[PDB]
Amino acid sequence: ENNPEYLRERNMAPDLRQDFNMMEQKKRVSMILQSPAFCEELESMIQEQFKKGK
Amino acid sequence: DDDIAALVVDNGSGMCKAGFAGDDAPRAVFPSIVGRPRHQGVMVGMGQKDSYVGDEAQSKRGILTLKYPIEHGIVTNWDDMEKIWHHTFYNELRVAPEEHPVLLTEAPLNPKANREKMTQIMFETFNTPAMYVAIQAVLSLYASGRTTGIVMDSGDGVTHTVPIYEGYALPHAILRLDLAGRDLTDYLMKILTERGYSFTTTAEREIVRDIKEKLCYVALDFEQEMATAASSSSLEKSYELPDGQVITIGNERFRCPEALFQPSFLGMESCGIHETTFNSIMKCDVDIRKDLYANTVLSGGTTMYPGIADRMQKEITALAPSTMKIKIIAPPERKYSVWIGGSILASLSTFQQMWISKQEYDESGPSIVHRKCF
Amino acid sequence: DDDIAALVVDNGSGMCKAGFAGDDAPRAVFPSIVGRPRHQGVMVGMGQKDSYVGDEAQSKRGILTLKYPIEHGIVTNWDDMEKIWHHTFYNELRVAPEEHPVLLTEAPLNPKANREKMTQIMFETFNTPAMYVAIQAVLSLYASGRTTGIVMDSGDGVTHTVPIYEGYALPHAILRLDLAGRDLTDYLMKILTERGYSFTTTAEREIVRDIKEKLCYVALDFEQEMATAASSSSLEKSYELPDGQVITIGNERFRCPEALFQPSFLGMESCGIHETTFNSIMKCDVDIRKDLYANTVLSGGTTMYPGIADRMQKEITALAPSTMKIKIIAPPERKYSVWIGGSILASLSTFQQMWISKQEYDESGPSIVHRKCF
Amino acid sequence: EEDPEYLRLRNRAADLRQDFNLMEQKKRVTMILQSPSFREELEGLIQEQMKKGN
Amino acid sequence: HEFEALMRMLDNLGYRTGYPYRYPLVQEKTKHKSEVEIPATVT
Ligand SMILES: Nc1ncnc2c1ncn2[C@@H]1O[C@H](COP(=O)(O)OP(=O)(O)O)[C@@H](O)[C@H]1O
Ligand SMILES: Nc1ncnc2c1ncn2[C@@H]1O[C@H](COP(=O)(O)OP(=O)(O)O)[C@@H](O)[C@H]1O
Repeated sequence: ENNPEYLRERNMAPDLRQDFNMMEQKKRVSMILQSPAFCEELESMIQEQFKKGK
Repeated sequence: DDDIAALVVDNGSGMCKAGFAGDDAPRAVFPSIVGRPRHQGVMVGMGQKDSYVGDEAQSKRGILTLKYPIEHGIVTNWDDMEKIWHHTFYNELRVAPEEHPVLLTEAPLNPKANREKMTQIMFETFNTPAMYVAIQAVLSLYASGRTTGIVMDSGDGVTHTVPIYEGYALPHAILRLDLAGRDLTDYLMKILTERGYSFTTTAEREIVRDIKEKLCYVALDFEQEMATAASSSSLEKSYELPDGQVITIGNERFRCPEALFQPSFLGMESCGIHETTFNSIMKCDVDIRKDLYANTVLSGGTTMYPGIADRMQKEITALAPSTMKIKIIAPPERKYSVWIGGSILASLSTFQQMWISKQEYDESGPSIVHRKCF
Repeated sequence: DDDIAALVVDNGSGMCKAGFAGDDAPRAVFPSIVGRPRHQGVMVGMGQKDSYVGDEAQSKRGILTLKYPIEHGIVTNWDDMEKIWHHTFYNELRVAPEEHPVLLTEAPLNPKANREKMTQIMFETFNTPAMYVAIQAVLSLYASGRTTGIVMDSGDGVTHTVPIYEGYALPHAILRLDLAGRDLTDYLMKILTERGYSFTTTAEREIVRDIKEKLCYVALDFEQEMATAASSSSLEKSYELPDGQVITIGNERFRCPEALFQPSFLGMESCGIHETTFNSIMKCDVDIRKDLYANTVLSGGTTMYPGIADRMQKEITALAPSTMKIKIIAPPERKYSVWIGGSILASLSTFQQMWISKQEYDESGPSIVHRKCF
Repeated sequence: EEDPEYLRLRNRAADLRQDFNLMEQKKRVTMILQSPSFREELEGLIQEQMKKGN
Repeated sequence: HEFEALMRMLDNLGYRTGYPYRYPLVQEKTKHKSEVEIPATVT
């Protein structure tokens, strides 16, 4: 029980730990990448915005 | 890409978040404070640094003068930001900056010299291979799953509302307002002095901020709620100070956030947040009004007060035209959303053309960031 | 005498002053102290009392524990406060309070309930017909002859700077600092220990306060004056104690008042008075700052140090922009100026409408003072 | 002597007498009061605090 | 006089006019001394 993984955990403020647990359960980043249509849509958005840039 | 993940570093005015791209959770979130000792140290062998940064500084609040490097969304101490970035890279994550790309977020409207200084600092000293600068309010809509809508953001620095139309930030309709969490904390002190409790040092400001975070809510109707609070004592709650004393907040719980809706309490002559959002939509063209009223996203640290959603909906309904589609979309994780949007944006394969190489910076100076990143 | 004239009572932490309405001078000025015997008393048949009040308490300092009823501008022992007010009404003025109205002064920012207490023990016990409560620093501006300006009042208990525009004060720009003359007396007693002289009891604190009133001044430049004291011995004065001993304070004459401008000597976080009034000015609007620089008025007992005006003007001019003009206003009778302002306020014919009637108090309880007094 | 005026002169210190003479010479209250313009200007100003408070 | 006044007001709109003034304009607030006001008394 001497590794730093224990260390930060008891140096966590409790609410930050619980927010980590909740957004761990929530998994937003995985859903946004797994959805095909919105992913390739935002790819098109940034691509032709870059194309308009130079 | 596969071997190395870009570092997602969100530099909020009050807190700093850091993690790896493609991951759900940031690895380290810590306050953006730097403290210097204020008393003479007489113990020879216990070890005293010149300055404490981050959570170590906030642990020893009693012997430090806490200073914030970011003031009203404007950096006022650049070497202090060098310290906070050094603490982020080396201590919190234990990763070298020269082997991974970094991603930086920024306010929608900042001076040009600020962007130039961030680019110069990030390339000259840390020697990062690739960096990119993104607007803070844009990434929240990407985290929302949306490409069209109005984004209201409120942190410890400043509160601004922007419209986004298929990923385009309209520069004319972006509106700014100086109602942040720090001003609410100062007003909480100013109204706490009525009951008889006095806080004056920078150490107690964290106590007052914790009181604001834990015991506040937004009244749906102010006039009825003041009569309710005067009639009975059921609204009063007790808080237990670090030295063991117990205070009763009572009436002030719905008086602290009310400065957001009526800025005349703080002496500011500006309009409320609801009028700011209404005027921000009013400045755009007619064609996109329908999908701005029908699509509103709240984000930022200040927007997690309980009951802010219904009050915001009612106040924006009172100003909208008749039979108008009005809806407020507030995610529960609304003040971790900027990091989520940054990791999402860094995760894509077509994003890799956004990176600024070291050769490009060396050729074109610090002014290349504005031409490369529009 | 033919008509009932109001009583103007100025009540701070240090001394209490009382006089009649429209008079040039207050009739009674005496320290606000209540003393109680500590030693065994064996002399039967002669004058002994269980408590001494007023100047009689300071006469027999050697057999009492002096106890100030007002601490940091807040009343902490109400029985001694009632005893002080009884001695004010009957022993000094020798007029019954039921015939005449009374006017009281009070600090700008304070606990709310104090005002209620000042109501309840004034109508119920003394049976006054009417009273009124006014902020202390507004009366200084009224007595100076100006309706617009910023005023600093630093009494024995609390320091506060308020800006007033068109004779009608601004609540949001009020700055209050808990640094006054009593803390200066304690600091002087602490730094007089280093020379060898020791002062520990209450009578010794009174003697040290007398030493401070006799031999102190504010240096125009701290470093230059300190080097001057390092060069020669021309900055030495000899004070003769009531015992008959002679002490030579020397270097400490300009170190005791310097805590007003550098409160880091006491360990307090807040900075000096000059930047305090500078921040009070900066919290106001831009348009009114021009009148605020030209109408700075000093008041209170602590502001009678020699050379306070020049040092204050130099510091506030160093802080102010170069295009702006600075004017300090130092009345030669500033120590009583608040009371003089009260005499102005009790003579106006419109002020007859301001009085809180006894019937109104009986109808509305002790909470009438918040709605009636501004 | 037993007269309270003689004791009044006997008790109080020199600086209180000095201040009393100093602020008896200038007569600030009279100068504010009998001067018409300033006096009736504060008259009016107190009138609008009555108007404005309730 | 009329054209001078028109150039003056147009200059106050923010317009840059090269018209120089035969009679220039002086703006002074001035001040009325009042005996009730205490002097500044600074040195
Ligand atoms: N759980 C909470 N409840 C109430 N207020 C909160 C909560 N969490 C954060 N805040 C407020 O949000 C502020 C932090 O905002 P933050 O999100 O760090 O701004 P930024 O967008 O610049 O990062 C703090 O001052 C705090 O008052
Ligand atoms: N001539 C003086 N020189 C230096 N300090 C003084 C002088 N007169 C009074 N003081 C300080 O000011 C204090 C009195 O302040 P005062 O204005 O009477 O307070 P208040 O009137 O608010 O009760 C005294 O305790 C003393 O320390």
